[PDB]
This record gives sequence, structure tokens and C-alpha cells, in this order.
Amino acid sequence: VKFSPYEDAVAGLVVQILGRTGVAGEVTQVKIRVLEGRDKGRVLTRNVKGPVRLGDIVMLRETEREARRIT
Amino acid sequence: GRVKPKFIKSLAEKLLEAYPDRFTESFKENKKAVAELADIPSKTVRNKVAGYITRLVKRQKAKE
Amino acid sequence: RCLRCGTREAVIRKYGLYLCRRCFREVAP
Amino acid sequence: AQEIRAIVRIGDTDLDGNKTVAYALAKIRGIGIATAYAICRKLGIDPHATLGLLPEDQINKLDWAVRNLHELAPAWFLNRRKDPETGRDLHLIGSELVLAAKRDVDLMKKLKSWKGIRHSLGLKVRGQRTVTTGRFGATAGVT
Amino acid sequence: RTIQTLDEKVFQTIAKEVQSLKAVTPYEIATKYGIKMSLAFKVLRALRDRGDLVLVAKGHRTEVYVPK
Amino acid sequence: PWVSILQENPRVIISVGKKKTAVARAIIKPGMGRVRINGYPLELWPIEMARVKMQEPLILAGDLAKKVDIEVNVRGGGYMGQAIATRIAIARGLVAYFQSEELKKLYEEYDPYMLKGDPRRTEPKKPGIKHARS
Amino acid sequence: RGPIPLPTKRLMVTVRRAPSGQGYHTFDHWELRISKRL
Amino acid sequence: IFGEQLPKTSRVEYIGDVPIIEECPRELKTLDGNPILLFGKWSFEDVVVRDPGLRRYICLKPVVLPHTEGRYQKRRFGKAHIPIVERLVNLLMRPGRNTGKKHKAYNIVKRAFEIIYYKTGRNPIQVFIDAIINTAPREEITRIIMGGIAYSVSVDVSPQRRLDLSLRWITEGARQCSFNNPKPIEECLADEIMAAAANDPKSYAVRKREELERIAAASR
Amino acid sequence: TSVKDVPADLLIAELAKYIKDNVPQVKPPVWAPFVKTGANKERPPMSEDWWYIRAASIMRKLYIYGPVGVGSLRTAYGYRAKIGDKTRPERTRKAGGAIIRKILQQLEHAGFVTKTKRGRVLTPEGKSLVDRVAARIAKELVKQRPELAKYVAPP
RNA sequence: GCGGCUUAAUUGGAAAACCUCACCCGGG
RNA sequence: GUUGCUACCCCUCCCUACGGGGAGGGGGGCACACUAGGGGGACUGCCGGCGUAAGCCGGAGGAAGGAGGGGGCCACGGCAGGUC
RNA sequence: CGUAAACCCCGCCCCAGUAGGGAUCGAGGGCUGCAACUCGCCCUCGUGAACGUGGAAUCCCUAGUAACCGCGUGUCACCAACG
Ligand SMILES: [Mg+2]
Ligand SMILES: [Mg+2]
Ligand SMILES: [Mg+2]
Ligand SMILES: [Mg+2]
Ligand SMILES: [Mg+2]
Ligand SMILES: [Mg+2]
Ligand SMILES: [Mg+2]
Ligand SMILES: [Mg+2]
Ligand SMILES: [Mg+2]
Ligand SMILES: [Mg+2]
Ligand SMILES: [Mg+2]
Ligand SMILES: [Mg+2]
Ligand SMILES: [Mg+2]
Ligand SMILES: [Mg+2]
Ligand SMILES: [Zn+2]
Repeated sequence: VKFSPYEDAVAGLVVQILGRTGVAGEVTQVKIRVLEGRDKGRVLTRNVKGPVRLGDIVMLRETEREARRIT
Repeated sequence: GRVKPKFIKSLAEKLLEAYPDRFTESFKENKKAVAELADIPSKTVRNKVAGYITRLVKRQKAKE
Repeated sequence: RCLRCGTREAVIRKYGLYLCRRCFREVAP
Repeated sequence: AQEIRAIVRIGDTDLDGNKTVAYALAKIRGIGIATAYAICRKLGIDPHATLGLLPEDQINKLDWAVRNLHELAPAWFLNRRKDPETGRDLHLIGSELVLAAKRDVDLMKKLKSWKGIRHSLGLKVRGQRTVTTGRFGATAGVT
Repeated sequence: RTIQTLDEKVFQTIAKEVQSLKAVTPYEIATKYGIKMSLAFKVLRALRDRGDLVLVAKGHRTEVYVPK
Repeated sequence: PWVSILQENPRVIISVGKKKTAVARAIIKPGMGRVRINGYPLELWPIEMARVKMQEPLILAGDLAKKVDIEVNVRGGGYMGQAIATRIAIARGLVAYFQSEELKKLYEEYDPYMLKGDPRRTEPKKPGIKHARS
Repeated sequence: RGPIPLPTKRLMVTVRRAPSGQGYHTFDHWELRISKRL
Repeated sequence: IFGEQLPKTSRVEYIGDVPIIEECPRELKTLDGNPILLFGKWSFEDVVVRDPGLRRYICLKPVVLPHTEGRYQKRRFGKAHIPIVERLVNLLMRPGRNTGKKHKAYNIVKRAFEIIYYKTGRNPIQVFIDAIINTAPREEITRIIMGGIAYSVSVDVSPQRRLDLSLRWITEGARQCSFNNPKPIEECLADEIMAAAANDPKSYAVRKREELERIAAASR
Repeated sequence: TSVKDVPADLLIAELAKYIKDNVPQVKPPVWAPFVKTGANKERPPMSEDWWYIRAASIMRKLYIYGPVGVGSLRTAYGYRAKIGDKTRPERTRKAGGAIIRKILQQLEHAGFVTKTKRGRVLTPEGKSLVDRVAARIAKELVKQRPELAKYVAPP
């Protein structure tokens, strides 16, 4: 029911890795299914910095922007 | 092992076709047969040839 | 100094080998 | 108890009375740490005792030791052994040490040796090089 | 005047202050009372030899004493 | 392979362990709970990390260690290498001596390399470069 | 008693791969191995 | 969500729909069922990681001394197996005159844990975990060029990167606090961890994470 | 009961105190206050009982590694120093030999050390003294560390 | 270490007191 | 198993909470370790997925898993490359 | 040659150009060699400079690796801050 220890961060499940991106390819676009909070069933694609696996739970400070170029 | 070069696959096909009945879908028997049957003075190339003959035996049983 | 040619530059006194460090590469074997 | 003496004058120097005796005597311009430890062990004073709490007679003994270490230590422990003018073994403290050091360089200069000419030119007198580090961004002579 | 380098009026103050703490260090004592850490070491070790403190964590430099 | 029985009956087991350049030969016999590396007791070992590293298998095997004497001969490799070699030898010797699978399971889930050893050794210095730099 | 394989003696000679030091410092290793039994 | 199976030594703790994952086995005991104590003093049993993503990468597997041999770096995500206390020890080998001095780092961490326990009354492992949770950044900025000017743009931080950033910030804050002053490194690390656990804004880690998160919120 | 069954620090301290109090042949020489224990040491030793502490250390090392001799002992008490210019990288310096040799000769006069063709080995009196001091330390050590009872007084 | 400056010479290229040595002064 | 290893023994010295222990010499042995020559072992081999198939990803097992790790051997022709 | 250093343990120092730093310089004692001043190396006592972490810029490095630590050795009568 509650996952995120913080208050301003919702949780997000890594369901699918989309692919690398960004200058030098240090960003990875990833399918994140929203956990607890508004848009509780939404599925986004987000840019995550650092190594990521399937099943990783990340903290979302915001859940509006999809926003993936990093040209 | 990433990719088998030309001489590996060539020796593989010639030993598999000269003696089609002395190879099945196991690696140990394949290694024994290739050591018995070919002048293979290198353990690594012998092992690669045995594995590649194993894969041909797999695909030849799969095709039928 | 050396053995096959007197050079004196890279004298070499390892063990008992007297060579100029360039003669040795040609005669090494 | 007895309040520590903040300033203790031994051998014409206001040594700190809050520091240990051996590490306070080293502030004198002829006494180092080795010489101070030797003086303390020879005179029976604890080298790690507070100088400001020492007694007055021990202070006089320490002052006399700094002034006349050549009576106590061996010849090989003194900063002027086999004296180049008098021939005696001496340990010079402060101003007499500085004058003794100065009057060797002056003798080199008024003979115009290689070392004397280097001292006149203000360059390094021991075998070194000047296409290099060379020129000091500091002060060479500190004695 | 235990520890001749330190005044008794400061030593008794450190003695009463240390029992109010949960864990004390010679650095903390030196910072709180404006004294050298080497003097804070002897100040804490005198209380440990008294029995007011128990050493619970040693190391080069820093020591940890618990009041009991 | 690394454990060889020596006498049986009064069961004695000689185990081997390696790490980098440290080699440890351990003799385990049915005695008290003592254990000695190089003639020194375990609880007098001066280097604390090496002592704890050696005594982790004993901590994992609680009362089985209290029935056998362990005499260890460790040579070469530095202090942590010797500690790891002695630890490997002690764990292998304990498992071989008591013939226990529960203890081996505990040792592998604690540290899988305890009974498997360390393959990686070092890497040489090539010419024209400050160190190996690999 | 039997043939004891005593440790072999190595002979390393490291030389510079250049008649004058022009270029990357390339080093040539020359080995002479002597095995001993008894 | 997965279709690639899973390595053994991993554990799944399915709640509702979410597959929470832990790479390290918490449940470990001696042959007699006794617990294993960190440094022989602190237990690994009551420690709870409050972050679901961070639960996957904090190896709370019981070990007497946190000393893995440097064998978990070959594989990607191998750092999830390294014990968190040993990660703290490994992030103390700087600057360059302290590289390889794992015994010194271990002694520093042991003294800091004792100081933490005697100043807070809490488990030192629990306080360190809470410091990591309060220090880990949940946002980051990444370089971007619009034609010659390298701008910034907000991105998310994977839980491994959050853990690495929090650990590096704690250790570098302790080192900076200890450099060139009478305060010892053990006491600096102790106060840094306690301030991080309390979420006090004085601490280096909390300041660093707040600065990074405000920069990310500015350059979304 | 044995040298290896007690901690080296406590054993060396007890041996140094015993040699200072009861062994009168071990006496510092007249050049003791003016020297350091080696070539390139920066300061002299601080502890005034350093001669007796060194003798206790030499006796423990002579028990453990019996037939060494003076040069091997010098390598044993070597250190890391700055040989030559002080801005060069550090090297290893052997400790001074006169101190070690005079201490060994003093111990031989006291009857705890004897010479062979391979080095100075402890006599039976020296071994008895070291083991007696070790047992005396171990009796109090066991009272605080009950785990060590199996090494000294097995059930 | 190279460049430059200075120099009788500070040598010529791109582990130095003799020797090395190839440079300068003086001589065989 | 002329060297190197010490489980197993005995002789001595020392300690002894009295059970026993430690150190040295000798014997015995090649057990362990080590030394050196030859051989085996790993081959995408198995499984799940993908792909016409070259082959790629995950997992087990495995001393060692993707050319296992380090290095050598330096193609044709160049650098009016550096070295009388 | 050979009981390596870092390392561990204990005691002293306590934020200061200092018990940090070891340049420069003074007195003296040795080593190699035919010879040590120009122009060698080692040791003792004394003397205690710059320096408080370094601009623009820039180098190397993916695991027993980086980094730290010492040891052997090449050159070598002596001398290594170099390989
Ligand atoms: Mg010079
Ligand atoms: Mg190396
Ligand atoms: Mg400072
Ligand atoms: Mg010897
Ligand atoms: Mg150095
Ligand atoms: Mg001449
Ligand atoms: Mg040597
Ligand atoms: Mg100063
Ligand atoms: Mg002179
Ligand atoms: Mg000269
Ligand atoms: Mg001096
Ligand atoms: Mg300044
Ligand atoms: Mg810099
Ligand atoms: Mg030589
Ligand atoms: Zn030649």
C-alpha cells in the first residue's frame, strides 16, 4: 500500500528497459509503472541515470513528464 | 567462444559428412570421435569442432 | 668492452655475457 | 598547587614554561631535540616534565648545561668539535654560535676560495646545479 | 590539584560535567573547555582511574569513556 | 581433494588452503576446543582482522569446533593472505572431518569462496609502463 | 632414490628494442632455461 | 516484472502486486541457531530498510567482519552482494595515502559504531541505514547541448546510484570535517552519520543531496 | 606455560621490569643518554627504561628464533628511514649494532644467554625465567580471558 | 632532460671526477 | 623425493592451574606441501528466451563461462619516419 | 644477501609554519678510487627556508586492477629522486 519512505516521492516499478540515451549514453529510458499515489496505475517512460535492472523500484519526485530525448 | 572461424566450420562439415553415423547430440562422444578420427593436434580446436558437430547433429535432428 | 664488435656503449656484464645490447639481439639465439 | 611559570629564561631565551623541558630547551639556537634529551638524562631531570613547574636550582643546572654542554657530552655530540681556531671541543649557543659560523664564511671570502666566492655571489656552496630548481624561492642561509 | 597542569576549579567542573553525558571524548572535552587535547586525555584518564568512567572504545588519538 | 585423512579411528584430517601466496596445512584431531596457528593460540593473535577472519568458520560451527583440536601451519603470502588461507583450511577440514552437509551448506551461504578458494592470483608488470595498469 | 626434478634455472636478459632510443620504449625479453634432475 | 528467471541467492517478497527483491539472505545463523554479530557486538536481525528500491541493494547478510576480498566487482550489479558496512569501510580508503589500508578503515568504522551506539542508544547498523535513507538523492541533472551551451535536465536516479551517492557523500563529508583540525576522523564520521540519520541540515550529506535536488527541480 | 601462550607486550613489560629490578648485569652504558637506537632515527627513545625494554625484547626474540646472532638481530630491529638526502624516497635501515651487542653480552654475563657458532641462544636459566614470567602472566590473563584456560590449564 | 643565456669549451644528436669524450687550453 | 615437506615417533631442555604443553636433535616416511615433465578440464556444453542462422541475453552446474587471465609472434605498403 | 615496508599494538605530541617540512648553511667523522677543490657517496651535532593542498590547462586507469608499501636487479671502483 505504502512503499516510498519519503513523502514527496512516489514509487515506480521498472517493468521494461527501453534503451540507452543521452550525451555519451549514460541515461537509460525505462518503462516505469507508477506505484502508490496519484496515477497509481499509470505507465511512463522515464530517463534513469545509473545502472538499472528489471524489478528495480525508483523514487519519482514528479509523475507528469514523459520527457525522453537528452539530445 | 564467440564466432567459429572458417577452418573450424570447414573441418566440422567435412568430418560430419565423411562419417555421418559416428556423431550424435552429446559432447563427450563427439570429442572422443573427433580425437579418434581426425589429426587434431590442438585441444581447443578439437573441442570447438566437437561442439560444432554437436550443433549440426541437433539441427539435423530438428529439421526432420 | 664487447665480444663481436668493440662499441663500449652498452657493455653488458650480466652473468658473463659481453655484448653491446644491439649485437645481442642479432646473436641472442 | 604551584602556578606554572609562563616564561622561563634559560640560556638567553624565553622558553615556554608550559611545554616539556626537553622540547622547550630545543628552542635555543644551539640546542636541538637530541641535545635537549641528552642534557635532561645527564642532569637527571625528567625530559617529559613541565618546565614551568621545575625548581629554581634545576633551572640553574639546565642553564649551565646549555652554556657548557662540552663538559657533559662526548666530543662527537657537540656542534663545534676540533675547533678550527682554538682546537677545543665546544658547543656554542645563540649569538656566539652565530658569530663563529659567520667568521668562517668571512674567512672564506677574504681568501677568495671557490666556497668563498660562492658565498659572495650568494649561491649554493655544496655541489649542486643552477639550470634547475636552483634559484631559491626562499632564503638559503638561516643560521 | 590532581594533574598539576590543570586548575582544580576546572577539573572539578569537568568531573561534574562528565557524569551528565552519555559518552565523552578528549576532543569534546578540549573543545568544550578550551584546553589541549593532550591535557583532556589526562583529565579523562584520571576519572577512569578513579572509577567515574569506563573505557569502552580505544584507538590512536580518540578514546571513548562511558560514565559509571 | 584438499582434505586427506591420515589415521582414522583416532580420526586425523590434514586439509590444505591457499590464497595468493599463503599456504595453510591444518591437522584436525578429536581433542578439546583449542586451535593453534603456527604454535600461537587463536585468541592471542595480535592482528584483529586476521584473527576474526580465521575464526569465522569456528563461529559458524558452534559446538562441533569444541570437540576437535586444530593445529595450523601457515606460510607465505602476507597477513590477510595467511588469515584467508587458514580460514579456508579450517572450513574445509571441519566439513571433511565431521562429514556434515548442513555445515557445508552454512559455509557456502556465508561465503561461497570459503570452500572453493581463490583462483585469481596477481598480474605482472609490463615494460614501458609504470605498473601493470590492466 | 629416484629422478628428483630440481627447480629450473632461468636466465633473463632484457634489452631495448632500438639502435638509439627513438620511439616508444619497447623491451625485448630473452630467456635461457636450464632444467635439472637428480 | 521479469521473464529472464533469476539467479539463486536472491529472494522475492511479493506484496500485493509489487515483487520486492532482496539480493542477500537476511536469515543466517550459526550451526546452533545463534545470531551473527557485526564486530561481535551488533546484530543484523532487527535492521529494517524503509526504502523498497534501496532494499534490493543493501546487503544485510550477517558477517562478523565486513571483509569481502574485492570479488564482487566483475559482474554488473555485483555491489548488491557487498555488505553495506564493508561498503562504508571501502569508502574510507581515500585520499591516495590511505588506499589499501582496510585495517585502518575497519578500526575507524568500529570506533564510530561504538560512539554512535553510546550517543544514541540505537543500533549502529540501524542508524547507518537511516542515514543512507535520508542521504540518498532521488533526482539528478544530466548534461545537454542546445547548440554549444551544456544545459541541464532533470532525470531519475536508479537505486544503486542513490546508494553510491549517499555513501560517497557521507564518507567525503567525514573526511573534509577531519582534515586540518584537531577533530578525529572517527568522531567526524560518527557525527556525520548521526546528523544524516536525524536529517539535520548541518551534515555534509544532507546539504549535498538538498543542493542536487534543488538543482534538478530548477532544471527539470 | 610457554612463551607463545601469553601476549608479547605484557610478557616483554614483565621481563623488562624483572631485569631492571633483579638482574644487575644489565646496566645502560655511559653513552646511553647521547644516542639513538640506529643510524637515521630522528629522535632518541623517550622511555628511560628503553635499555631494559630492549633487553626483554631481545630475550623473547632469542627464545623464539634462538640461533640468530647480532646481524640478524639488527635486521630484526631495523626500521624505515631516510637514508641520504631527506627529499629522496625512504629505505630500510638496520638498527644500531653496539646497543644490541652490549645487551647480548650483558645478558650472557647475567647468565640468560650463551653463544654458539650460529648465534646467541637462551640458556636453560633464560628459558626458565621467560617461561616462569609467562606462566605468571597467564595466571592473571586466564582470570579475565577464560577462553585461554584450554591453552594453559586444560581440564 | 631540452631551450635559452654565459663561456676557452660549456658537444653531437633527435650511473660523467680519469676513461667514457666526440668539446676547449697546453703538449706528444 | 642426494635437494625440499613433517602428519608419526623417540632423547634432551623448559613450564606446569597438573591434565598436559612448548622448543631442540635423531629416527621414520614422501602422507601434506613443494619441485618438474606429461596428460585431463571449458566446448555455447545443458536449460529458458530470441534468431532462417551467424549468433546474442539470463540461469544452473562448474577450479575456471563466453577468446578463461597476462604476454609473444607484427600483413601489403607508407611515415624523404630514427639511427653513417 | 634474508627477521622488507606499509600494517597492527602501546605511550608522547594537539591546529601551530607546529614535536608539521627538511631546503640552505656551520663544525666534525668515514667509504670508493691513481686522484674527491671545480665535481662523489655515507654518518654525528647544530641551524630550521618555501610550503597551510596549488590558475588556465592537463595525464593515466575497468580487478588482484588503480593507489599506497617495500624488496631484487640494470647501469655500476663509488654513487638511482631513472628503468
Ligand atoms: Mg650530484
Ligand atoms: Mg604488483
Ligand atoms: Mg596545519
Ligand atoms: Mg641467518
Ligand atoms: Mg616514499
Ligand atoms: Mg681529474
Ligand atoms: Mg636486502
Ligand atoms: Mg618550525
Ligand atoms: Mg668539513
Ligand atoms: Mg668533492
Ligand atoms: Mg639533525
Ligand atoms: Mg605562506
Ligand atoms: Mg597537486
Ligand atoms: Mg651488480
Ligand atoms: Zn657490439
